[PDB]
Amino acid sequence: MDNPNPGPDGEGEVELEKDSNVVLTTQRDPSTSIPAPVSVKWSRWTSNDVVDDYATITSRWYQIAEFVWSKDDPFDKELARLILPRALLSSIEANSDAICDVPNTIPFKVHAYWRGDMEVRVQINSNKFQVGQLQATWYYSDHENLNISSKRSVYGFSQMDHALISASASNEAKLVIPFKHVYPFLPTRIVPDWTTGILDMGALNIRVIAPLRMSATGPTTCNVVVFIKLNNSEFTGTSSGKFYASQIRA
Amino acid sequence: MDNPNPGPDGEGEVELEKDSNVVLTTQRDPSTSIPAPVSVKWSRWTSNDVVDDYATITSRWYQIAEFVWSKDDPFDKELARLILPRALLSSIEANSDAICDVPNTIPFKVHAYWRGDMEVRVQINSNKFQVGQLQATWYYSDHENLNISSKRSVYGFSQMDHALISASASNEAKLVIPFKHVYPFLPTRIVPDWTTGILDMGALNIRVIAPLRMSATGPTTCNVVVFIKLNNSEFTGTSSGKFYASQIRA
Amino acid sequence: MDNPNPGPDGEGEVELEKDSNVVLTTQRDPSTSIPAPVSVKWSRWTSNDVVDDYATITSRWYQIAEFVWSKDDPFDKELARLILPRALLSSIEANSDAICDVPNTIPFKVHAYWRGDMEVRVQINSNKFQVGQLQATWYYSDHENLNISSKRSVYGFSQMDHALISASASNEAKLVIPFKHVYPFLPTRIVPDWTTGILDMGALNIRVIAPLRMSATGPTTCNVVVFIKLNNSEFTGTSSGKFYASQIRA
Amino acid sequence: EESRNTTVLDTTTTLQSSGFGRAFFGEAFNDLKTLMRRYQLYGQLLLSVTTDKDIDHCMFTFPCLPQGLALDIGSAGSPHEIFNRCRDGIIPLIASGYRFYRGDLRYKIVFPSNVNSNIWVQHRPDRRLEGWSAAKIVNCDAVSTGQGVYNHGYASHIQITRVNNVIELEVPFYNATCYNYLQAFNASSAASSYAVSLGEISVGFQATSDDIASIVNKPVTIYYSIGDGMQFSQWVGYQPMMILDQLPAPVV
Amino acid sequence: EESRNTTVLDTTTTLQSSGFGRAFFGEAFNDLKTLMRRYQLYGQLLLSVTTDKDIDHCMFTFPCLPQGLALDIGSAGSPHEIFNRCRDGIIPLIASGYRFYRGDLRYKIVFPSNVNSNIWVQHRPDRRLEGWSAAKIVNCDAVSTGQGVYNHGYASHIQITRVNNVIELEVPFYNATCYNYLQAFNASSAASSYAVSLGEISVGFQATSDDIASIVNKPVTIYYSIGDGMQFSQWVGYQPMMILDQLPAPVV
Amino acid sequence: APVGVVSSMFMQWRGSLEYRFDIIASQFHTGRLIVGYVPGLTASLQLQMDYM
Repeated sequence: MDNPNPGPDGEGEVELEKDSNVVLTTQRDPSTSIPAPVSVKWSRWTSNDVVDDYATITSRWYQIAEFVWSKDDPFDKELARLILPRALLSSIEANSDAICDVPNTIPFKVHAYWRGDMEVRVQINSNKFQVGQLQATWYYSDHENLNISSKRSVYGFSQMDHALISASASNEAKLVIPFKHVYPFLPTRIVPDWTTGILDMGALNIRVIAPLRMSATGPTTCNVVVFIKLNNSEFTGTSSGKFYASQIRA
Repeated sequence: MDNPNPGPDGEGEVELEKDSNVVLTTQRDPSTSIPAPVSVKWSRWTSNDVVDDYATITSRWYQIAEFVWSKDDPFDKELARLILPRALLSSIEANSDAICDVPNTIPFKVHAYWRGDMEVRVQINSNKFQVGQLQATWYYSDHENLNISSKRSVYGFSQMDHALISASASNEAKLVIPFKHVYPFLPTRIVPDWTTGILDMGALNIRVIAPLRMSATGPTTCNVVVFIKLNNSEFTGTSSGKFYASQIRA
Repeated sequence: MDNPNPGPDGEGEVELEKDSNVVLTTQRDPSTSIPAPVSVKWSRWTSNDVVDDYATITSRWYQIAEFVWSKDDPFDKELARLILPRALLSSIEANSDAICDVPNTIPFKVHAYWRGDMEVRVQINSNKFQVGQLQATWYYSDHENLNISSKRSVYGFSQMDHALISASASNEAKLVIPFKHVYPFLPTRIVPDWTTGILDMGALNIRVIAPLRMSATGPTTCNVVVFIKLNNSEFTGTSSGKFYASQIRA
Repeated sequence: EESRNTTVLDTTTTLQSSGFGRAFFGEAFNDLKTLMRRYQLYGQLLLSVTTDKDIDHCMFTFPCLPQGLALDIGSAGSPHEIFNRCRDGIIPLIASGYRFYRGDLRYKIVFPSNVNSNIWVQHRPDRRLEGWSAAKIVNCDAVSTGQGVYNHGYASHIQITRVNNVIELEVPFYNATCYNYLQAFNASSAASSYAVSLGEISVGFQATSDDIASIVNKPVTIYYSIGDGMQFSQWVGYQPMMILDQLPAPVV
Repeated sequence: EESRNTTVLDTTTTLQSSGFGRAFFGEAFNDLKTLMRRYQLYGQLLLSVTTDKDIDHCMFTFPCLPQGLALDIGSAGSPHEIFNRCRDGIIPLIASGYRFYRGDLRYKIVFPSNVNSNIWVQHRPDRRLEGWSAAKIVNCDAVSTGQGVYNHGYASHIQITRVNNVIELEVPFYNATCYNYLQAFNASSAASSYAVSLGEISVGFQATSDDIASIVNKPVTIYYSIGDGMQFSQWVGYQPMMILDQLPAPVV
Repeated sequence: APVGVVSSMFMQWRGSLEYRFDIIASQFHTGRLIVGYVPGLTASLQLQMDYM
């Protein structure tokens, strides 16, 4: 303890998190926050048709959002209300290319129905001299709740369990997000009983709890990037990809 | 070792020091300095009348002095020659209210005689980039020694054991001060054989060993605060509080 | 771990390296690099005459070069192609006094032949906010190899084992240099079969891999100093010192 | 994280546990579920005949959900003073705190005393709630669909007002869902609409129109409680409250 | 440090080891020493009689070292196309990678076919290489020292060209040194000059001048390989390479 | 690289390479970078690349 000896290597240890063929690193301990106990598989109750998780490609980390967080942002200021199963697709399509192009998301192009736990890391690179604090909060099926527009504020997400991202520590926020929804499976396209609100489990949202503060000549911006593993998933109901429609623009 | 991982929590451990109903914290290890071995109780030899330490209120931490320490202060420059049993009372009265008001010091309002070990912490909050160094030195019955005016300098207190308060580390200086005086008990008011020099064990004094040094545009001031526990005490000789006189102004 | 508590003492541990009567300290872990396995003694094969290592004076640390390393120095820029057995003598003589004056080097004034392992530390004091990186590379009998002028570049010394001196960490570079040369012993003066290239095992050289980089108002210079132990040595062939000639000026 | 506690600065000496009033009043209030089962006012109405109703026509129909009906202060001229004043209640206030539920409800409708007529009560699991609007008691008009009439298959019960005028119920959980939505509901998915109400209860008198005149503008208060089997799921923080003692005075 | 590896970011699932072609081609290429022993072109020449040579005169003399002779493209008019084009080789390319060596060499000189005459080959351990210049095959002229003639003590061998025109050799390690220099050599110490070449081989025909005319401008290629006992020592990084496919075309 | 010279002598190679990256910075620098690997890129596809 208390015996620094930086070398060419630098000082601290670097913890990893390999999945399929994607390794990614964080110098800091993740501030994990797990809204629910891990989901039961549930293919048993609602699918004769062939079911298969694609662990070797669906479980890879893949970016879904990135954003500057300048000092100009006022105390309570959303940076990103990401939907999650959708943003994984909506961001790709927003980046002007089809879902089929990206290995993580090809099974969505085909299978009619999805289920499964998600993982979301909200990595940041604030400088050590900056002062601020994001919160990252997952809120299940937000869109279904019409009064959410009033709840959607840092006072209101701090009550449910939520990750904290201090800009001083440049802390990285892990966020396990086990499946919970009124219906056991989320459709990946228009489906006979619903159309609107497709593949929408709920929403990650990253409200600011403390705006960046810095010396007048200090570093203004603080970029953030959000990877999303899609691990214990399972897909069911094989179907042609021509039925698939591009995700709502958001 | 050598593996920092700051979070929202910050990095290091926070050691405590609860007493009665006052807890206070220091991030850093105290630089303890103990002038004498712990005192024997000595109520046996000089008090038939009822004796009682008030552990539940006398032992509480309570502030007695606080002072700015700007870079303007020259090398050898006293910041505070606190007397100790007196400053605990003299500061309260200096703050324009009677001794009776403050829970630590009510037994002094009544009991004619006091004895007992003291504790003194000289907490500081210098910024990590500042460079400087206080010394805190306890000197028994200083006032009795007339040549002290020549001794009272950093060269002269560094020879007796003394706490060091680096401003770089913002170190906190613990200072146990067991009772030693020519007479086993200190009176809290005018008493038949002496009047002047009331309740004056000696003096803490905080000479500077190295003036703050900083970049021209850096933080000039460095505040300091000094708490004082009054632990293994004992009071004797119950007496009316109307006899009590306000402590000499100092 | 992760629990800083700086005091007057400062924070970290200070590792030492005593030899004869010279102790020297480095706060940081040395980046050791050892070009060859430790040498066999070899006095057996080429010396009837009395042989004796002078462990009590030859093995002392003694400075041989020191140099400023300003930000002005371009990427690939030699700071010092020290020869080693020679620089230990050449620097002394360059400092305008005879070899006899310095305790480390008196046996060279007498004995005709030298052998033995060397140690070289390349200590630095870059500030923690500076960014840069020296490499220190030992290259055996460099002068014999005429094409070296092309090899002598950071791309070319990084392939052989070499110390790295990050200016961020202010890392200190240890460098064991066991004897290897075509001839088992190095002469310390003109000798019947060779004259030129006297006492020249090879050359330490400290090319820059990354120039210092800093804020425009930051600390420009970064001084470096290079001590050299001469440990498992042995001298042979006693001879008068009047034969000795001052080392080539370099 | 939310519930993390980095460095407690304890000052307290340990306080005696009371067991939530168990040590005083003789009853624990620890489990909030057992308080959820105290009955609450659910809706309220003045019966309003419009069309000349037959024996079969339902007098009124309301969706039956734990969330509580959308609050009905009433018209500015004729407020329902309790919801106007005693805003919402307990069970909806705790339903505010969770995001899913899966369980029964109980009702105990209290019919007007002066009327003698028999009263039937359908439960209709089929019906989808259609947005938070029209999540309220509805006075059905002329028959046009099957919504307005007694139906054969649907589970039902028929109180005899003459014997005891408060039918008590047990609306069960019939949905093809893991568990239903519990906050306010705006209906995103078309199939999300089956994911809220337990059903859609319908109360209806068997009076002929000649006798139905006695029934007009007679109060029919309704109660509900979560029925033991209820189990709210995901925690979700409270939306902003509005303090009640701070509500405006009538002003003389 | 050089070989340190701070924090591996493995992505690879483990790949099957092939044992360096052992699992395919049936032969390991792991040890680079065993490749070093495949023979390489070492030098090349067209014999050029100048002085009226006697039976004893050496026809040409070359230093014998692993480093390879200083590369001889030849004159601009008459390039030796292989060194001009196929620059250096393998053994010198690996000799580039180390700083000391201590071992044997083998040669297998291939004399011209048309000549019948006997051929002697001296080895001369005595000779110092004198700088990297004149580290090349030398066509000796008129006798003036003992350099130009057969010598008694020096180890030698005499191929009969008529029986088989390729004498094979084993130049041994005779030096009073730990181990010799291996990069290019500029001679610093005067006694450093004994620290490079294994010796200084000299080939010479026994033809009288009347028969020596057949021999003129007949090729004599030479080969070498490191001879099993060779052991390069200190590692030293490669000096800059020059890619060969990028060399200029002849241009029509 | 030494691997780049020792492997020029041989017609064929296989197996993993290792690129160490020394990102030379004071600890007060902070940033993040992808170090990807795309199998099967012909030189015409060498362009059109971006981190995504």
